[PDB]
Amino acid sequence: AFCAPPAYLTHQQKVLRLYKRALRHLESWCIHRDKYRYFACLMRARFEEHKNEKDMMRATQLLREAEEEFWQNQHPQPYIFPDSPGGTSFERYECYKVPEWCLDYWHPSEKAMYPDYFSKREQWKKLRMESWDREVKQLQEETSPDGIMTEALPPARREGDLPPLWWHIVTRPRERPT
Amino acid sequence: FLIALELNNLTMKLSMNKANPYSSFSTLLGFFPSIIHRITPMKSLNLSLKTSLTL
Amino acid sequence: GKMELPDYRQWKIEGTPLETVQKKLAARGLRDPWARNEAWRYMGGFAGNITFPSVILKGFKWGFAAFVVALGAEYFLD
Amino acid sequence: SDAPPLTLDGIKDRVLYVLKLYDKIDPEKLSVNSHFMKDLGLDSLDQVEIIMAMEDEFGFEIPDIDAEKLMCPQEIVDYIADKKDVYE
Amino acid sequence: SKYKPAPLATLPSTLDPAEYDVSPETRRAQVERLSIRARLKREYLLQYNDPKRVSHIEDPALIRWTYARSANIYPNFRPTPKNSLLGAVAGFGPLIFWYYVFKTDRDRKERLIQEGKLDRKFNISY
Amino acid sequence: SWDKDVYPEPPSRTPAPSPQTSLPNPITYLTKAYDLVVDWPVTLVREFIERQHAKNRTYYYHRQYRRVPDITECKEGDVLCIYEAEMQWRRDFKVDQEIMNIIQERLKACQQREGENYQQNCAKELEQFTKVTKAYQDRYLDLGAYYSARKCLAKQKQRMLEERKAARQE
Amino acid sequence: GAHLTRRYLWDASVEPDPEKIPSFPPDLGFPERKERVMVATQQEMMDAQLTLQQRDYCAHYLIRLLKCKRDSFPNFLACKHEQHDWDYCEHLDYVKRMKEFERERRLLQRKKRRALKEA
Amino acid sequence: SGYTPDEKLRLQQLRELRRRWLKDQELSPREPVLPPVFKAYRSSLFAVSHVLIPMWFVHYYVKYHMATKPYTIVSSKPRIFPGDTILETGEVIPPMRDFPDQHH
Amino acid sequence: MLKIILPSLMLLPLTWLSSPKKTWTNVTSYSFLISLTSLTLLWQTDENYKNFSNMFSSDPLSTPLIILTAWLLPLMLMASQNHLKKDNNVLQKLYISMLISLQILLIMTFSATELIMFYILFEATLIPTLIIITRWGNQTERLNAGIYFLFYTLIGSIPLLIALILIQNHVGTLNLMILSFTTHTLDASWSNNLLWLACMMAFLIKMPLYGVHLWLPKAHVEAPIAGSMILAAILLKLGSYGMIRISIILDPLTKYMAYPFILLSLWGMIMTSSICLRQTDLKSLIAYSSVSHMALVIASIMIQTPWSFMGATMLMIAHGLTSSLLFCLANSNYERIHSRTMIMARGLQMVFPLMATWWLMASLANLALPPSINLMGELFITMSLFSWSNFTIILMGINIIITGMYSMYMIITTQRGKLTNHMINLQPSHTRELTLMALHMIPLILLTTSPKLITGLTM
Amino acid sequence: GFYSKDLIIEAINTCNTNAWALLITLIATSMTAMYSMRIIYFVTMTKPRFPPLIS
Amino acid sequence: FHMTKDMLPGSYPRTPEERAAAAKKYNMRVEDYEPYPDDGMGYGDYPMLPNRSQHERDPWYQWDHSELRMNWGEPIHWDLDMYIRNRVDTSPTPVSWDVMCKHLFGFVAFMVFMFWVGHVFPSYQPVGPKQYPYNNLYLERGGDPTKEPEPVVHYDI
Amino acid sequence: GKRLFVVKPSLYY
Amino acid sequence: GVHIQPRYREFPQLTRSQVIQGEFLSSLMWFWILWRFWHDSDAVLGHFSYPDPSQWTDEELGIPPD
Ligand SMILES: CCCCCCCCCCCCO[C@@H]1O[C@H](CO)[C@@H](O[C@H]2O[C@H](CO)[C@@H](O)[C@H](O)[C@H]2O)[C@H](O)[C@H]1O
Ligand SMILES: CCCCCCCCCCCCO[C@@H]1O[C@H](CO)[C@@H](O[C@H]2O[C@H](CO)[C@@H](O)[C@H](O)[C@H]2O)[C@H](O)[C@H]1O
Ligand SMILES: *C(=O)CCCCCCCCCCCCC
Repeated sequence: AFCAPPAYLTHQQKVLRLYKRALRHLESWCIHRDKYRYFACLMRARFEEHKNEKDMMRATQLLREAEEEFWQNQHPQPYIFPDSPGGTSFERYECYKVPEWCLDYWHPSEKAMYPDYFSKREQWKKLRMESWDREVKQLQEETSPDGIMTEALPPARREGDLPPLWWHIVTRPRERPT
Repeated sequence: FLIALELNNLTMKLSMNKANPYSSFSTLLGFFPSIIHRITPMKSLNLSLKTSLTL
Repeated sequence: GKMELPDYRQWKIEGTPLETVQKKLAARGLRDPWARNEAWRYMGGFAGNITFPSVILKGFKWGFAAFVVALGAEYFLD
Repeated sequence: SDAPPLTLDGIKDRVLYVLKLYDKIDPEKLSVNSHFMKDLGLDSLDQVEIIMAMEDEFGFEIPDIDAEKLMCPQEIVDYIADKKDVYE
Repeated sequence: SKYKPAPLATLPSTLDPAEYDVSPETRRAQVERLSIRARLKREYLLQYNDPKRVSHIEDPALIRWTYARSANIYPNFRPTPKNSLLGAVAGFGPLIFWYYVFKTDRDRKERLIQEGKLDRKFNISY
Repeated sequence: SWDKDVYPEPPSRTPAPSPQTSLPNPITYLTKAYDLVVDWPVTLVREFIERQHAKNRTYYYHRQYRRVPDITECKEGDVLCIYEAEMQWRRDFKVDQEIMNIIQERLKACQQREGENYQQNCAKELEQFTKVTKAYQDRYLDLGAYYSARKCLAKQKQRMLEERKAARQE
Repeated sequence: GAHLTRRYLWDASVEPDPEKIPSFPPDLGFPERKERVMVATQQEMMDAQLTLQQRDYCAHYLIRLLKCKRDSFPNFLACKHEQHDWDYCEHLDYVKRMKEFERERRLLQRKKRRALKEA
Repeated sequence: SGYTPDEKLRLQQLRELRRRWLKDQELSPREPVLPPVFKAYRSSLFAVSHVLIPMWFVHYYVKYHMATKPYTIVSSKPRIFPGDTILETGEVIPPMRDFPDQHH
Repeated sequence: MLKIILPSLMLLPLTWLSSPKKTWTNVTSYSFLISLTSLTLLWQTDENYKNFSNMFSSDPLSTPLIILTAWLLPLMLMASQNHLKKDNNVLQKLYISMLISLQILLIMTFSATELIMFYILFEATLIPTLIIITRWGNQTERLNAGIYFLFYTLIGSIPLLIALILIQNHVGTLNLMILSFTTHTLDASWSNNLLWLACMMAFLIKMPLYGVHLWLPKAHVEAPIAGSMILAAILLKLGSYGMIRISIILDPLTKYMAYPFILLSLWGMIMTSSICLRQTDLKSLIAYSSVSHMALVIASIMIQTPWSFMGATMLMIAHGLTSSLLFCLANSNYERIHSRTMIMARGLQMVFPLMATWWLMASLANLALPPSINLMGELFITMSLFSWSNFTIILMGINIIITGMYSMYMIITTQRGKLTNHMINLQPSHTRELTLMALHMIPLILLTTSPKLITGLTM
Repeated sequence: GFYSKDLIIEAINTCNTNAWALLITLIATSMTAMYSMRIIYFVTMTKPRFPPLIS
Repeated sequence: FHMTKDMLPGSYPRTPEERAAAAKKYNMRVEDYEPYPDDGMGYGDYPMLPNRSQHERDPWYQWDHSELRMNWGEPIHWDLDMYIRNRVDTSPTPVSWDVMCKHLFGFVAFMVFMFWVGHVFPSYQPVGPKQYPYNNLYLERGGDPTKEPEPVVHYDI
Repeated sequence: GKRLFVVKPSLYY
Repeated sequence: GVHIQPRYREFPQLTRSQVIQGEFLSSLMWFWILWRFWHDSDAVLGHFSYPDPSQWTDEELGIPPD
């Protein structure tokens, strides 16, 4: 969620993702921890026996056959962590994640109930306004010549500079907002 | 109770469970949602756009 | 305050079902390096066995005790 | 609800706690900055299980794209702290 | 074994032969696609984080989609034998079918009333 | 009150009671508490209100309409005569609607009153509802949204001519 | 029961049709068969507000059970005997209906026997 | 592999800012600045306001606006058994016959 | 009626002789007071309808339509103020005068006793309506919308004019009361069948009937909000009101002449309601929803039963308040982000909790939640159509399912889900905007309390 | 549950009824005990399977 | 306005230079871009995108249009509103679409067939019909008191 | 125990 | 609300109340089941004897001899 994906997954990335899925669906079948631990070790041994395959073309074929095997032995209803995509609590608190720019419409009688909070908020707004022009210039300066581009953003190189495009990350609502 | 109590104890033996077609029916709710909730809204929503509105 | 975690050196799989799993794995040349991470689930207050009769018959003893006292009343009020 | 809020020191203790129960790591040479591959000599398959043990410990998932970059216990601690809005 | 895709149950990526292709022609396409996405993402974020923005962010893709599904329809319509046959059947077909359902039913109901074998017992409101 | 002739109610027949058990009946005591705490203060408020009403006694009257010539006695195109006849017919049609409502009200009250005996003890109310419904259908069924005295008369004459034809063939 | 696996999975001519009972004339085999007696009058059942399902040949025992329940209120456990009396009467009525089913099953057996001799 | 040295640096700078923003979300002691009998009695006073007083209004409506109009409150008839006495008239219902008794 | 019409005419000098800072406060306040006076028409203690003079009358059909017309004028003024606040003073006064002109014309239209008077006022309304759409609409398609609206009406209205002249030449009058009493059966000739269509088409185009409805989605998407309010609430009801007045002289040909129009309406109401499931433009969605509702009005007037006329009268009033409310609700988001695309603004319940409540009630009204007058009208229409032919319930049943689907679809899409948080210009709801919603919804609830007032002529 | 369910099972056994309906109603009644045991076995019995921080 | 005619959907692209201009309009690659077949059904040059619901978009990526799981600027599928996550799902299932349809309608057909079997082979108890007094309660069931009923007599067995 | 600011829309209006 | 302290990887400390109340209700269930089964056993095992049709004499059923 924090890192953007690359253009393509390397062969190693695809194998390690199948390994994590395979164990997790095994855990859903086994349920009991002792049974899962037994079969988790048997599962690792199968990934190890072909760890040092240097053919590549055979390694890619071994990945194909494992993925086909995974789909047939897939658990129909795998365990999902409650806050994960498809979990029971997924997006449960989105109706409470009010963006910070809503406070700009608060009435003065509303703001007067938090005199200290709205003084600090002014400092964060002043900090944001001063840094913007430098942030834009840095991204313009650091553009590569060849068109190949990615979603990764640079850090602040100089001193007193903030990393470009930080406001929507730093000031985002809390996971448990209220 | 005895049948279920027996079948549940067999879940502790170190033998891997497989997905027989009868359990998949039970787990996926006879596939009634996985079919009806896809085909029916798709056909009716497609007609609303392609035929009623556009044609 | 600050939660203090139990000493990690106590989580040993000796005597637990996870030891039986280690025997079976050792036959084919494997061992589970995470077995101690699970050992807390099998020892301490979580050690034991929960039989289905014990869950169903919870409260049977004093339910049956009160049953004969109440039966004693009915064989005396009459 | 009844669970206490997480803390930076509390997350660190439980992250090192889980690693101390991993037989492929000697507890004595483990520090927050121990690189799993270089300093500790673990392969990539091992790092998948370390993350899977972290998710079980804290009861939340780490997406694969983010999990593949966590190569020392301090990275794990930092990730959990930013996910759960821990700040002190 | 084997999974057979359907339009409403598609093929997983892991089972897709085109996901395991590493030819430099494909990898160049994949890199080119990400460059488009990354440039679009940068343009969006510069607008999004700009502290002088006073209004919402205009979305040219959404305007194109809503335009394509309304004003652009008729200029790009061509009467063809398939259009014409479909239009006539969809437009008039149901009208004719329902005419005979109601006409046939109402003719029978009147036929029974004239000759007394329609049981109107307590029906006083209509 | 109301007219016991328009809205008839059978006399009540409530048993003794004859309690066997020695336990106290909670409904009996709750009713006594209710009759003191609730019923008694409410009656005093009502009696005060009724005393005020008698000091300002006013009256109102039910309006009487003299009969006017029927649509049968109107020359066609005579709008002045048609209007009065048509307005008379609308007044009668409305009163017929309320007569239907009274008969259905008796039927519903009797069914509830008879309970498990309704299939036997509602025979007279069910027959009156059947007769009065037949008569209603003959006057008004199939006139349509533009119902009127002229259409009602045309409907009657059409029925009379058919009755006459059937009788003549006999 | 056994009666179902005989009507099916076997011949049916000797097994009763549950809707066509009693098929044979009532006097057949009984010289002066007595009509069933009904204790409760039509007025009594009407006044007790018995439902038509409840107005059978045991209604007199039902009427005391209802009478006892009203008098024994709020003690709702005091009608055990009257409930037992009503249940038992309904039990005998049910057995009576079991006798009728058995009577027809035997008469159809006799019909099959005496028809075989005829031809 | 792990974070590039640039990714490590960026996450550190955002981490410093985010943790300062989250610290700033805490309220001070005075915030929010808001401008300014036994048990069972609380059960008693609720009863008067939310049972007694509404019951006076409901009873008034039922007694003097519903019970004064035909067929607005229609009850089924009470059960009359052999041997009862009817208060309105005084008649006694004749007893039932004899069965004669039976034993289980 | 003169004690209602004359004060309405005095709103025009009041608009033009007021100071720039007092115009809105003045005209709105007296417009409310004129709505109060129109309630005098509800004082009906007998079954003789009010004939004030040879020229103006009022009966249980026109009285609700006159009062609803009078109520809409203040509501339209409040709706218009915010988007006119950049126009200069004379342009604001010109706009108000157009709104008053419709109010005057429509009140006279519903109280006219003579059919050519009805026709002249019926046609006069096009002028202020066209001016509002084309001078103050926002997009370049407002000019095409003006052409469709004007000429769909006019092509149908010319045959109506011929039929009215023809009836008058034959009878000697177009007075409605005399036409009612002296009506005689028509012969079922080809000439009389063309007479039936000439009398009906203009009213059917105005409803609009399915097939000739394309002018209405165009007119709503392009009109300003006060134009949408009057068009959906009152102007469509001229067709239904016209059909009820004139069908008294068309018997018995409506028994067979109605079949193609019952079929178009009963099938058409499914086509237009199903369009609402896949409509990207919120105003267009509400507009197609109206076509579906007015299809029911067409069907029930065509079958000419006491229940069908009563269900149509209730639905006419209920739809008038409900659809006007929905246009106002949609316009409040548009005035903030200046788009009608439904899927653009999302999760708005997060930031406009009370406006979301108004959204929910408008949506619940629209899908006919009992005991609302919305449901009451649709229910009695369903009962009358079932009597006409028991198979009508199949098409009714489909439309009821689809109406719930799109009504809740609009709420879920716009009010729920995650907030589209790039929209930092989502200013809090105006007091005026929240007041406007309440002025729609309180009468709907009050009319649900006392539904005798909108039963029409047959009950 | 006994004071209603037992009478229901009595009534179905002793009435003129579709025989497939009778059978699957009894099969579903034993299946009720089975999924009740599923909750009891996996929730109340067996060993802990929840995260280690217990609050 | 911002949308000039060169930025809005147009007619079907007839030349490879028009295909390239259209792909640039929709933020696509010329190799990826393809319009709908020229049928005169109003699609013009709008891109014909793959028929996958938004359920299949990566649920961990931080989409600009979060709920839609779309990024800002990328071309929108023609049937997006049919494919939103509240509506039609096309995502892969653990069991083949054909197998689910066979099992579901196999189960339904079997049960319907065999309710019919239970209808022609009912279950009943070996008991005679229930008996009621007074000509089978002729008066209580609503029978006309005047007309004498047909007598119904029950015996003691 | 720490109390945190809860961001809300302007409910004054 | 008693503010139980959280525990890590160990069985927690149970208050007396939740143990006693949990034990009382379980006991109440078993007292009722036994007390009822003592007094109303026929409701589970049946009360009236089910007759055997075959042992009804032909004289009871009025079967005339063939
Ligand atoms: C529910 C409402 C029903 C709507 C109508 C449904 C029926 C639709 C089918 C109509 C069939 C006639 O279809 C007809 O096809 C021809 C084929 O070129 C079109 O013809 C088109 O090209 C020709 C050249 O050849 C031009 O002269 C013409 O102006 C142009 O439209 C006609 O304009 C169209 O009218
Ligand atoms: C006429 C109605 C009669 C109602 C009867 C109500 C009886 C009430 C009895 C309350 C019992 C409380 O007594 C309780 O006994 C149980 C024994 O189960 C003890 O419990 C202890 O032993 C039991 C074994 O039985 C273990 O399962 C349990 O883990 C342990 O804590 C509790 O520590 C004690 O508190
Ligand atoms: C014959 O009497 C038909 C009644 C239906 C029988 C269905 C099966 C009931 C199962 C009883 C359990 C058996 C225990 C020995």
